[PDB]
Amino acid sequence: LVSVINEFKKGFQASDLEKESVKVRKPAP
Amino acid sequence: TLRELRGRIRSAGSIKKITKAQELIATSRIAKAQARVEAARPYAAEITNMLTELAGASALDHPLLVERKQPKRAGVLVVSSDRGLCGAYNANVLRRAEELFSLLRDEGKDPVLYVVGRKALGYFSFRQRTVVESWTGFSERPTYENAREIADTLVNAFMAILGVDELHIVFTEFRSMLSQTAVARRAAPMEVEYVGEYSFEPDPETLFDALLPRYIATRVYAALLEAAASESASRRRAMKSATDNADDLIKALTLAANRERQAQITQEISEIVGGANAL
Amino acid sequence: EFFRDEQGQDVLLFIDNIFRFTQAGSEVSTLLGRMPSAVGYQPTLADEMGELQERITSTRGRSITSMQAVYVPADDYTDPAPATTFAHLDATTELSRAVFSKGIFPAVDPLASSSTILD
Amino acid sequence: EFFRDEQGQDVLLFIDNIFRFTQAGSEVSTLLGRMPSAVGYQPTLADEMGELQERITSTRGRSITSMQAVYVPADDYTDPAPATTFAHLDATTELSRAVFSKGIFPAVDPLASSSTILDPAIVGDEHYRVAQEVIRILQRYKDLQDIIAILGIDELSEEDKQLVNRARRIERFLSQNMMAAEQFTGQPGSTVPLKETIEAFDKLTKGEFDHLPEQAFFLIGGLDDLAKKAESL
Amino acid sequence: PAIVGDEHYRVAQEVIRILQRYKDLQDIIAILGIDELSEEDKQLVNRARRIERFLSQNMMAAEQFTGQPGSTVPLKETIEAFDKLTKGEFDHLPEQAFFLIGGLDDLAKKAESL
Amino acid sequence: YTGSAIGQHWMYNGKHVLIVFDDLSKQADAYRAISLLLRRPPGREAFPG
Amino acid sequence: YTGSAIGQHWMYNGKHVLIVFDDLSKQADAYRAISLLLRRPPGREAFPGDVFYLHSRLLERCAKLSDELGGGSMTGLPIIETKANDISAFIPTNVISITDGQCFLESDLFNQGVRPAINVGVSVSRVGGAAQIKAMKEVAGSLRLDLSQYRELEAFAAFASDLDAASKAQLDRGARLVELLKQPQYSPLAVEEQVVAIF
Amino acid sequence: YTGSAIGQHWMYNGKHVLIVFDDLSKQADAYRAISLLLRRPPGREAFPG
Amino acid sequence: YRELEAFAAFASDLDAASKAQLDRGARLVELLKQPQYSPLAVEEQVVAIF
Amino acid sequence: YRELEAFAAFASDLDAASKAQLDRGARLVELLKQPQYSPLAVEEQVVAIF
Amino acid sequence: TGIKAIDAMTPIGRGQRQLIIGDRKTGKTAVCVDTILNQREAWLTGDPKQ
Ligand SMILES: Nc1ncnc2c1ncn2[C@@H]1O[C@H](COP(=O)(O)OP(=O)(O)OP(=O)(O)O)[C@@H](O)[C@H]1O
Ligand SMILES: [Mg+2]
Repeated sequence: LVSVINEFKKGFQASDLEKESVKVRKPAP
Repeated sequence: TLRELRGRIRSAGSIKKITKAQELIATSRIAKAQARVEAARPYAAEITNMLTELAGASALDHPLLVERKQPKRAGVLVVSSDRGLCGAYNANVLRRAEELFSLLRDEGKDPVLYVVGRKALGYFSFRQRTVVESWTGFSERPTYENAREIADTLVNAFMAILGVDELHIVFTEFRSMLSQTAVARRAAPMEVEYVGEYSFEPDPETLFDALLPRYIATRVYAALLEAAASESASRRRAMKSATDNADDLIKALTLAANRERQAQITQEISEIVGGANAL
Repeated sequence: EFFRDEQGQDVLLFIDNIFRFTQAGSEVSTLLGRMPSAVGYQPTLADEMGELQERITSTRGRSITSMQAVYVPADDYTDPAPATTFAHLDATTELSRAVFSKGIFPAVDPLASSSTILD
Repeated sequence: EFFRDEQGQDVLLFIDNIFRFTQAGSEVSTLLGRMPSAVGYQPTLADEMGELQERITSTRGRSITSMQAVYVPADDYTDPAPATTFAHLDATTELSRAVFSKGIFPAVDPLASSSTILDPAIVGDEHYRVAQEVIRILQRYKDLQDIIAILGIDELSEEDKQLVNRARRIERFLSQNMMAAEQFTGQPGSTVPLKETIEAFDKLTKGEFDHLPEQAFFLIGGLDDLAKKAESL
Repeated sequence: PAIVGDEHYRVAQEVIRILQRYKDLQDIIAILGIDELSEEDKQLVNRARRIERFLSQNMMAAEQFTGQPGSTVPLKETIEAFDKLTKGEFDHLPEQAFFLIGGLDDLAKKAESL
Repeated sequence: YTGSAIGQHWMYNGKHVLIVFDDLSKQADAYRAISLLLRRPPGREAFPG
Repeated sequence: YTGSAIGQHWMYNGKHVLIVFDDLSKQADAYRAISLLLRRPPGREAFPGDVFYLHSRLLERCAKLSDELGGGSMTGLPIIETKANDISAFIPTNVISITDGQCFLESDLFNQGVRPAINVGVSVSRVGGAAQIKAMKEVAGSLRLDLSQYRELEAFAAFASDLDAASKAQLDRGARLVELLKQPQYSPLAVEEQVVAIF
Repeated sequence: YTGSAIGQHWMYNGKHVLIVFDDLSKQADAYRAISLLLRRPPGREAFPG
Repeated sequence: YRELEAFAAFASDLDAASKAQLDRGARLVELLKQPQYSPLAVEEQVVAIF
Repeated sequence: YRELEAFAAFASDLDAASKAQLDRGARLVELLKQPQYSPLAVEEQVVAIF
Repeated sequence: TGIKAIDAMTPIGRGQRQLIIGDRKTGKTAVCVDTILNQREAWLTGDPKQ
């Protein structure tokens, strides 16, 4: 029965936003 | 039925006592966490000041300041509590994280998870979403070491290794005792903010490159501290709600037990007088 | 009643304890063979309590006030004895050990105590 | 029974309230000198309910549908009259105070109500599967009531939190705007065919509607109306 | 203590104390969860869950309720085993290893089996 | 019953009546007392059927 | 008693009978009615004193007669309807203490999809293994106690996350056993199939 | 009552007495049995008035 | 609104619909609050409820 | 002590006075404990409670 | 009985009294009728011992 169970289990199919920033301290690039 | 009602009354009383104790402990820890949040403010202010100065002197070419030309991956650091009894804290944080994920996907980016706190790990595991790395055991009482570790991991992932072209932090702002709000901040790449109106060693570029990781670390530390404060505030609120519900439940169960006591007395009297009337 | 209607004096009738009046009524009813009411109390519980209480009222300007200690069985305010008693009681003063231990004589609990005239 | 036995018509026989039969028999009993039964009812309670009910049965070739309101006194479903009448009924719909106070009309308590034809051989496999999955969800929701009451849905596991959400949605979706309820609320009553309700509950248990708000399902009576009201919200 | 001896009385009363505390804590655990208990209370809950099952026994007359044969535990061994349990010497074994065993040797054998 | 008789007299004459019964639980108590004094076996909550 | 006598005539002739009583609570109600109409002073819950007797006198005639008396038997499956899931009422407990075992069909388990709804904790068959073929006894000897512990552990750990490996394995085994024991109506299994399933 | 009388004799002679009733619940049960066997009317928990 | 008050009594924040319902219900409850021996005619009730 | 019993777990977060009261109460409870058939004279009780 | 939950956990033996006890509509009569039906194979043997 164990052997049959194993061979069957082999063939069995299972169902299974804020932005962080640095202030550059100057007004323009 | 009366035995069950009395047992439930005892159980609800015990739960009421435990929840009241938790509420008072949370009230103490809210003050502790808020004091710790305020204690870190001077460091954040000063490091931000000198980082602004260095940026004024730096080339502003560090990778943390420039967007990747085609962004694909955006890491998300979801800060969550490591223990329950916090009401909607975890639910709010994870709902905002899902909102951020939807925003990222609508923009064409793929979110990759970094998580702090066991509850967030559970929530994401149930939904079959994998987490690159996760830390636990310090949302109740964070220390700068944990923030340093998180910041190092995030920054290294940003420099890369599959790597991430962006990174956000989703956590609970402790605006006040009565209110807390789940928010998301893009911690990198950082905007270079220009605002209207020094000497540097070894040079502004190397010093700025060594400073930016530290600035990110201290900002993540502040995020963790506010997360702990918000967690304790939500714990106080949820435990007061639980105590009130337990008191209402005790009232209802006492009323039911009294109805059943009176019914038992009346029924015994009915049986006795039925026997007596029949002689 | 004599002090009120004949001497024309205000009176203050203490009852200590009015549950024991109701319980004596129940015992007498059982002794007489009359079938018990809801919780073993006499069928005429309401009638007896009304006959005792309604006499405590003001007439021709004089009054009989009454302070009645009320034992509540099983801490049940829904029980027939307190339920019938409290339909007549206009005020409630609750003396508490918490207040007494703080030195605050008359020992009245400001919160637990209540009145129907505080309107 | 004249209409059944003699004229051979299909007969609908509505009683309201067949409890008031037994209650009447109780008073008579107290006056007839018969000693009281368990809680004051007549000793012959079961006999009288039998003599009344087993007359309502359907003879072989000729049918008499019947429906009886049964007032349970003091909301005590263990009272002898409801207990006696339970054994005589092919289908029972137990209305409850709890479901009533939530606004969920007809206030049918899904877990206590039952029928003898809710059997895969009679109603089909799909209907039975959907009904039993709904019952499973609702029973699991009932098992959590103390935890819901004390700590709220927040403390539950995710496998149970999702179940609680869709259980609330199933419970509210079992409500329907009855046509007899127009005189009280003003909304016209809706009728849901069996196929549509089976499909709707199959979809709802599987979670295909757990993104809509709870109020969307409340007194809506169908999938088309469900989507319409979801748009309304 | 004057009849059953000091050790027997102490062990029995400690077992009763642990079981009573566990009975009190069952209400809290059923809702708020064990993880929220005190660490001392959590260790005590584990000890109580092992003690409740160790008070079980495979009786001779119960052979047909369980299949396995009966067992007998001398009083000295019972006292010693419950002393160890209340002192925490067996807290590492799984709780299921304490069910229907009937002794310390049986405890060890079933723990090895698991 | 006397209140409802007074009211019914007006009611059948075409008048409109409003009857307040303050309070019917005290009538149930009195009827319970009468029934128990007549020794009619009581039912739920000692009330007769 | 009519059914018991019909069964007993076969029983004393050396033949095996199975008696279902559906439901003995309705016999108790009938006897209460008869007693009250005859004006016997009632006992508790208005039942007569003899109510217990009513059932024992009946259920004690279901016996396994010895070989001297023919070797016949009579198996009783009395059915009792409990009020509000209260197995601890008067008549339920009377019939429990008269009978060799319980099958406490609980509606909560029924609605969870555990059909036939045997509450393992409260149910028991004091005949036990002696009423099972040896294969069934060896395969499922400890099944009931294992399932009862599974239910207890489930109730204890519904809200725990520090579960050990052994406890998790026990939970998995118990869940699989419960699924194994689910069975639809009118789908009987021969005892060989049952032993394989429980194996 | 026998214990109370024995104690009362000492009590009135100027002596101090301590009386232990173990238990009065069984006193009440015995009185209930006597009263019910005498057909005295029963009340709550079948105790006489 | 009475059902929603329990939820909002401890929730940190709620949707716009929840807040609108809570405010409307609070105002309606204060509106229906009425002194004693001060019966309003039906038209006054109509205007007050409007 | 009876009100504070719930705080044995979180003793680390209580005020100094509360912790002192809890510690005193535990020992007072252990003091009221007493073995059977061994009554204490009033002087011994006074010293013990002292 | 043909039911695993009974033949495995609460076996019914010839001479036993097995009380099927439960609430309304919980599967009692189903169990009893299943037990009666499962005896058809034994009946078809023709042997009184079975
Ligand atoms: N094992 C089972 N699998 C599936 N359905 C079942 C099972 N057992 C019972 N049912 C169904 O559940 C309901 C229970 O009916 P049943 O006649 O068994 O109940 P009962 O306990 O005898 O109730 P009562 O005598 O109060 O009517 C019926 O729908 C029956 O078809
Ligand atoms: Mg049936």
